[PDB]
Amino acid sequence: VPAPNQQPEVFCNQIFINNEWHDAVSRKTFPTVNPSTGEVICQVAEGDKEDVDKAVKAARAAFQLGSPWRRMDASHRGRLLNRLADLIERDRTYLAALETLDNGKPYVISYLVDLDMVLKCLRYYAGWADKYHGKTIPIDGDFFSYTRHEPVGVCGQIIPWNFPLLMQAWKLGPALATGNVVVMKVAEQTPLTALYVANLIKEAGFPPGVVNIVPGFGPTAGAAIASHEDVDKVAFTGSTEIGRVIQVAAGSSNLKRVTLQLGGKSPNIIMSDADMDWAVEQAHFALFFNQGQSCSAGSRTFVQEDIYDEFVERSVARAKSRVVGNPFDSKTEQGPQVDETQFKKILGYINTGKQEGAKLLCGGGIAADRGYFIQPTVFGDVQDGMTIAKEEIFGPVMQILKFKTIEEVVGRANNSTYGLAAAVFTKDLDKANYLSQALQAGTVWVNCYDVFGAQSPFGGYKMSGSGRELGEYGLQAYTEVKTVTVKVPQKNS
Amino acid sequence: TQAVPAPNQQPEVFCNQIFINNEWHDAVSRKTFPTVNPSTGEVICQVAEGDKEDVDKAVKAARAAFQLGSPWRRMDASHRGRLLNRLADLIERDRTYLAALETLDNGKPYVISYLVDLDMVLKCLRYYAGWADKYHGKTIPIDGDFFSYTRHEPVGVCGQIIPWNFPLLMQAWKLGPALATGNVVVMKVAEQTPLTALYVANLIKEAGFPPGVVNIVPGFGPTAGAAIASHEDVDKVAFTGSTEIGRVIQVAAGSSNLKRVTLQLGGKSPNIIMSDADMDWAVEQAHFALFFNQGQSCSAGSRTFVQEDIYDEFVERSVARAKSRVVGNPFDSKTEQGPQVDETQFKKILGYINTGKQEGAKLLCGGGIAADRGYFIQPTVFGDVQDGMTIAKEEIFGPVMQILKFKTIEEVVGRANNSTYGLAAAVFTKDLDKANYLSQALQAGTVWVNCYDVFGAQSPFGGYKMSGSGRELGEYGLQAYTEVKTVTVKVPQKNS
Amino acid sequence: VPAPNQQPEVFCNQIFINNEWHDAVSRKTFPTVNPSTGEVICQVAEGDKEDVDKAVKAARAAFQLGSPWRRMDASHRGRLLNRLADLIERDRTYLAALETLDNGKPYVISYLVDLDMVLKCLRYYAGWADKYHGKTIPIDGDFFSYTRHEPVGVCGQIIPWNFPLLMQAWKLGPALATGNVVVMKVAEQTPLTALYVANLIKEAGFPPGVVNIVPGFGPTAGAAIASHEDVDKVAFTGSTEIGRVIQVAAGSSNLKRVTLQLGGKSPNIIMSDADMDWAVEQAHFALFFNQGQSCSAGSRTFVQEDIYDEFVERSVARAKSRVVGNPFDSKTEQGPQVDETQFKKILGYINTGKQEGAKLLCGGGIAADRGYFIQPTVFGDVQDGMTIAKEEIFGPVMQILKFKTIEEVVGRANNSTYGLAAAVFTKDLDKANYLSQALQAGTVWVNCYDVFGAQSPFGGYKMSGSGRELGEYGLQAYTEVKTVTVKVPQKNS
Amino acid sequence: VPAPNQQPEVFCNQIFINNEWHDAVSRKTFPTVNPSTGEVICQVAEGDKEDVDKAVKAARAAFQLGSPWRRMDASHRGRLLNRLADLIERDRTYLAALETLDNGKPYVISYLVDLDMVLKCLRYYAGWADKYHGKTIPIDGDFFSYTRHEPVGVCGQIIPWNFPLLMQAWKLGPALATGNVVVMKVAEQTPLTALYVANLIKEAGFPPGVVNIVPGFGPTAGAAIASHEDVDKVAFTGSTEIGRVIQVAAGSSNLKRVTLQLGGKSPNIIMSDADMDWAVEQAHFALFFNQGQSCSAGSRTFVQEDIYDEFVERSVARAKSRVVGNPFDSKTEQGPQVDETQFKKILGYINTGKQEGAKLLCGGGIAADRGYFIQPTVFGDVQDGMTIAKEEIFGPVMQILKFKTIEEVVGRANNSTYGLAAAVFTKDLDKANYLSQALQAGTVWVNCYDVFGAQSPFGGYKMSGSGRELGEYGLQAYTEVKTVTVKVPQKNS
Ligand SMILES: Nc1ncnc2c1ncn2[C@@H]1O[C@H](COP(=O)(O)OP(=O)(O)O)[C@@H](O)[C@H]1O
Ligand code: NA
Ligand code: NA
Repeated sequence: VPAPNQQPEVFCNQIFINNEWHDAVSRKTFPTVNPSTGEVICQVAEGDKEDVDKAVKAARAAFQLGSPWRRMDASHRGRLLNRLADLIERDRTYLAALETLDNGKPYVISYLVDLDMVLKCLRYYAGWADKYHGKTIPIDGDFFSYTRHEPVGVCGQIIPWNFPLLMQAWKLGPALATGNVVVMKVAEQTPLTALYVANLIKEAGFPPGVVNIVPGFGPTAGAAIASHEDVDKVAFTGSTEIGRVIQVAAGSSNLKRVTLQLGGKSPNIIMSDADMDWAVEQAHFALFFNQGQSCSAGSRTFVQEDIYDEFVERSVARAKSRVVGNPFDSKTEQGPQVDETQFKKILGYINTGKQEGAKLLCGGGIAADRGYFIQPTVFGDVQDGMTIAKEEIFGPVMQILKFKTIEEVVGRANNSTYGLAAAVFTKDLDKANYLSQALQAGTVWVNCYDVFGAQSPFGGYKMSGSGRELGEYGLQAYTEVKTVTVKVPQKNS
Repeated sequence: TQAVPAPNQQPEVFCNQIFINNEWHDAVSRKTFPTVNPSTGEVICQVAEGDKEDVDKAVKAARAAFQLGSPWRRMDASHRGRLLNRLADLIERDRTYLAALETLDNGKPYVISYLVDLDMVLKCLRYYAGWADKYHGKTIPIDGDFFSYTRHEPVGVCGQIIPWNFPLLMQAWKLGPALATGNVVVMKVAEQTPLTALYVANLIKEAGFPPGVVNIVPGFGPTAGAAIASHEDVDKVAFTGSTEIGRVIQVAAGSSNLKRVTLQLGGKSPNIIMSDADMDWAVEQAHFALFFNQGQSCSAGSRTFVQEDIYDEFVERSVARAKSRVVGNPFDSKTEQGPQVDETQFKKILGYINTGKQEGAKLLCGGGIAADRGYFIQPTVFGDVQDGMTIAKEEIFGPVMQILKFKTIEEVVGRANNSTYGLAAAVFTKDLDKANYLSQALQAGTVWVNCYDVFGAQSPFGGYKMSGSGRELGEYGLQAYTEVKTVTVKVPQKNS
Repeated sequence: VPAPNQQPEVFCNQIFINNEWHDAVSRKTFPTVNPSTGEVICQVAEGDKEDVDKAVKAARAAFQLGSPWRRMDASHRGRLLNRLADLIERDRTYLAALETLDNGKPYVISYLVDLDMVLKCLRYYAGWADKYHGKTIPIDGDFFSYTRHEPVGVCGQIIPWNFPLLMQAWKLGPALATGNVVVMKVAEQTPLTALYVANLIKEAGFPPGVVNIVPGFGPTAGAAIASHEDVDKVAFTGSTEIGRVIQVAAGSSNLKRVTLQLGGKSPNIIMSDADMDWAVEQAHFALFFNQGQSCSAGSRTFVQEDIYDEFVERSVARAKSRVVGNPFDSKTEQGPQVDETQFKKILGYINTGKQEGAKLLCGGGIAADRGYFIQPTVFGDVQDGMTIAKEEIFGPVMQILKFKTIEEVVGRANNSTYGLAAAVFTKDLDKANYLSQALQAGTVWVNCYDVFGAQSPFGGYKMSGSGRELGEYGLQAYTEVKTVTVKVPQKNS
Repeated sequence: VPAPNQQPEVFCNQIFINNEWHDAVSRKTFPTVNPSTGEVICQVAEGDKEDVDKAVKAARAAFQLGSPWRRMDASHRGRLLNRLADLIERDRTYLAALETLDNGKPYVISYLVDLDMVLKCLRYYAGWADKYHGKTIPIDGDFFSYTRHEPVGVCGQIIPWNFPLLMQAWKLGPALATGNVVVMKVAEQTPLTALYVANLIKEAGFPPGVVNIVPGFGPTAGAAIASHEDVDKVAFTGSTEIGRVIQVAAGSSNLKRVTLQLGGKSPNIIMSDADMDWAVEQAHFALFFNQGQSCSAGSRTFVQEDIYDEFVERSVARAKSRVVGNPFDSKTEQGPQVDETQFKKILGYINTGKQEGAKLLCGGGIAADRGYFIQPTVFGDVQDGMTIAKEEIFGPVMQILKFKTIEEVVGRANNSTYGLAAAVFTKDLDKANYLSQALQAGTVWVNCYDVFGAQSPFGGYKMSGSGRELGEYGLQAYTEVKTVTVKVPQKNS
């Protein structure tokens, strides 16, 4: 990795509409903070309802029949996405540093993981631009019938702060591949990197109005998008509680299409026949990755009783050795949490676990004086009824539960209103096949964890969300299917 | 051959209760409600009035039949196909009976119930039976030493709420894809037309579907229907009906367990007649487009746009056709139009007709009540209709035709698209470029060219805008009943 | 299993054209023999070139634009296929008995396997009739581009004798689903059941000429179809030897489309961690099923050296216990071979096994005084270079080979010009994944064998064939893709 | 359009194997000529069987399990195809001139059409590299069944001289996207541009052996490919004559998989209600494009009797004004024919046309003293039974036929053993729909001609070929489908 600029300059901090930069109508700004220091990085235009209104009008205009964007060859949408990826890669080092500054994650990870996954996401979806065929259909009678795969239209996209660049990419990729237009609301904690990418969107040559980004707060800017009478579809990633607000707001306004990707309490199951070294390291990664701030974190580590003690001992050892510090320091494995709000929410869950009888094995406290750093925390002898075993913590807090039989762990892992991910570690062919089929989760990993690819869909069962992102499936929510049924003189096979 | 067997005009009712675990239950409250014959306005029988407690019992049954290792989960996908095919066979066995009961309860002409509704039900179930073992998931060439793939699982417990305009067909549109994909059902049928759907439940048991796979709770909307939309253990609701209630369905889902929602709502579909259309065909098709099923179709061509050069001719012919349209007893062979489904719709349509006269639309024929018994309305045609008129914007859902004049093709595109509805549209023209341009330009879920109301199980149906979300029929109608699971496995060495 | 009629009466023994029965033009007939007794069942019309020509004309006229078959709704093709299935299920015991009479396979197997698979194949493909969509395609420019999935046309279908009814179903299913017409040439060894199905095809209501069946010999009737100038497509199942003749004939005639399913020498691989009891019975079934007359037979049983001796001893014991006898007797597991030619060929390979030093562990001789019964035969210590280890025997003769490492057995299994099927028995996930990927075989079975379904495609790698049958894939060779590209006033997404 | 180098240098004229240049084993060379002058451009290594043998070994080795190419991420195969197109675009101006130098087509066309389509083809297929999913299949019983989409392996690719670079890209795109390796035989008339791309294939970073190119003659190098025992699949494009030879060699050797794209005699149908101006210009393009050297050329122009005289009148005027000259002169619409052999053959056909009673309306002779230039030639009053209305001329010779009715024109247009393309020009929706359905041709254009897109498949009905290239369909022939069926403890939906 190239040595980072530990204080990268900010070039974009305004509202992005029609390929131009605007202050908020109200002229208001809000500060974004460095989670490693607690210091203000800069101010950013505080978009609200009136700003969203302007973004939607611009998106609506670019989606007009006969416009440059509507008329553009599908294959050229691909060229543009590929160009956007090239421009992102050109500026990879700057963006990786900016991502760490605003979010707190280690710079090595921003560079090698986040930025790499963004490039791969955009390059993958570039390929889909001219391949998502409709159908010609053998209907009865003297008719020829077919479907057009058309864009859904103006798409509001509301994204979180845990993976700012990658969440932006996950949203823009499929939306732009299918010819939609976007009004994006980035997280108030991490607006900067997505604003810079907006400039690259312009540089890549996307028509004005095709992508519009409105930085600002949720109940203001986000709520305005979700309630807007001229937004055709909304895609939301965030908390389960705001997912309700979004869905309610859609039904209360114009019945716009909705998809959601929410939180989880994903079970990581370690059978007695698992490779212990690999299972311990993967279980550590499964929980602690990205400061524990992953919707798919394996926050319920089920370990079979015969290997429980050894697993726990090893897990505690690895958690005590996890390096917490300056995310720009290459030795650092764990940066700070994203903000003070999350910081406190995690301290409350830690205290909760102690009160309700969970066994604190290591960590459990504040790791430093400045910023929002928390010690890697491991709870043992966790029971299903416990709050730390039911609710998403979104911090470096690991729960280890013991089980006995394979049919028991099935019932206990499935006993949840969440269903985002799950994992099984075993060497047995039959146990893996039985578990992968039995687990009620959108993604099941066998002998691995947090393996994402732009090709394989991702999304939740139950209250972890609805619909899928990534892969071919990710195009479905961005398609309005039109049936054209034509009277013909004589139908033949 | 399209000949119809003489109907029993007073078909016996065998089923009038809540169907749960392949058995008939009274409402927990023991309360019942009357279903009425709209031809006379008189009660046919009492039906058990399912409420939230009855829905709870239905959902627990569905959940149990959906347990891993259950007969329905373990059943071969191909066998699900055979059960759907068996159910179709049974419905065909009782076709003459089912058609008559559909007419008794709903009001539509018997010849249509037999030749159209029952036919379409058969074709829909037989279509989706074939999908049972063909809706493949994928193996996916993901990066690295991994083998990744998707399982296409069922969503789970599916709440299904349907209207009264096509009681049997709406039931089939729901059960076909849901059962094909291995789901279980709690269905809430319209209070106006519960009977035929309940008799089909009897055939479901006879065909050998495991107990709890399909549960039907007859009853009212805000009671039974809302209990389903808000239930904490229903995974998915699919609703057909008014846009207004669709909102309620979506809010209830977000307010409860964030269940998956698909909707098929109302419309105000533009039927567009270019000056180069075949006049005779366009006239008869537009008449059918509006007046089909007593005007009680969500996709009715309730804005007939006619190019100015053929406006006068088209209107004269449409009025003549509407005047000759026979209204009467649906079991009578002469009848093209039966009564509206109930008194509420009856007065509601009459209300819209009055507004049409009020706003200056020319009443060209009909406009009133057609008989002093039942809910019959005269076939009504309004001419010189303008975009801002109430009858031009709101769904009437009755035999009331709006005819509007236009000049250019650019004009008619903007006017037809100027609607919060977008369920269907049509274009009548002989020109290749005009048909292609209009079919692409119209913001509607289904666009018909030189025809109208051409539905097929193979072709997807659903709305743009506020006419719904998602699609039914075809391969697409399986997407909402599928839960996709990605399985990603570490392998020793990935090779192409 | 309902009781059989061990002397079914024959209703059809002529040439089937335009739904009517015809004698051969030459009026010649040929005997078909009951392989259990060696007695002549009846005479069958001997179709040749002139008869094939009349069939091709019948088919060609049924395929003309505006004909009942071309105009028929796709869904109705599904109705007709389901009706034929119902008619076959009605006459199930009759056809299962006639299959056993003419072929030799046990009645219990004819009834429970062959006929059940026939019904499931036809009902599966009935579902496909109206679901094999073409595409609408986002081409560059102001154009609308789509594809029509039309039928390929007059299909010549040449089938073998090992699974007379099933092989017929495998051909008719996909061809009729997609609206093609058929000239079918059935094996001279087993013509009766297929000719009876023709009667049911008529009864079901298929239009005249949609299916035409010409019994007769290969070099006469078969070659006539293969070289025919008005046959658009040929599909052949049989020996690799004759596969070449088909492919040469097609190229020398009208360049008709060709798909082939040919022989095999399929490896069945038993790892030391396999379930012994299961692997032994399954290896036995893998080789011995259908009197060893299966293209996918596990004719190379590779066994890991740690379990070799135990596996061999158990296999020998199971082979010695395999009941040979009257196929109508409920206890018979193995009937006679199909005819004298096959009978002599199998004895020849057995002699070859002894001559080359393979260890004859049991069987090896003639098992009855009349008919074509051969003792269940097992060779041990088989080497890759032996003839019985290289060539397809198509009889109750088993080859057991010893191996040491997983990479050794991969190279050894793949060292063949055959590649139709393979199997792996193991409890280990990683081994199972590595082997299924490494093996160059059309179907790889894991902890099972000979598991077919109409849903999953089947066909060979290398010289075991080209193309696939069954599943959605089986529709590909029976479709002719037409692109329609239309100029439009203005292309919009 | 960038000013061309009228005499571009040749850097590559040898055999390409393992990313290295070789002389032929025989050390022999052959001349390639500039068809505009008749002068030799340079000598090219004359590959034969012995050289084909080295290429196959290199390809086979490159395709071995565990090789860099077999292990490479599917998405990365996409990066390589994109990189290859990037390099081709860098060298676009040079390649366009060299294409013109060796082929004779106008430089303006090479640059704007040929090179543009090459870039679009390669980039389209780069998108397919990680998206051509196999299936998970709901088979009966306690089993999990799925398909892997594997490469077919060593693919022999034999191409002609009419679109040298585009034919190469049509073959390489789908082959490399799906993980295959290639032994390509370019036409002796136009080897140079494909040889240069090979240089760029090395530079792009494709592993050695993945693409090997062998220049040389047909009956030597090409036959060696079709007859080779370690070539799994062959794709051929060229004459119907040689297509037969390829198929026979395939069936005679190792039963390699075969797909063909052969000649045509495509009907272009002008209804009386067609836009006269558009139809006249399109019909001119349909025939005369690329010096008449297109397999899909509209060489049967059917004009309705009511507009015949005017259409002919306007077509003669256009033909008479079509600029023949130096392909590097921007005003040139038609360069020379590819070589003296085609030159004489076309002149021969012209002689036949006059002899058989066709009415010569203009052209009919040589257009220059130097090179192989032919006057744009129009025959009127052409009848279906004339040699020039039946046989593929492959030159600037136009056939105009008169018809009365729709039914008549369907019969006459379909009365051909060719079926590659067709077109209908009409303003009427029903006529267009009836005709596009009734026409037995691989591609049907409506109110256009020769509209190709990498997204829409291309291939012939009848003896114009088998299988399809371009689009999703173009991946089918480059995929070997493997079914993996696994026994599971308990199958659930
Ligand atoms: N007998 C043959 N076997 C294999 N390939 C051949 C044979 N003859 C020609 N070819 C090759 O096939 C390609 C197409 O050639 P061909 O069909 O002869 O068209 P043309 O005759 O117009 O050159 C060329 O690359 C040529 O070298
Ligand atoms: Na920040
Ligand atoms: Na026989």
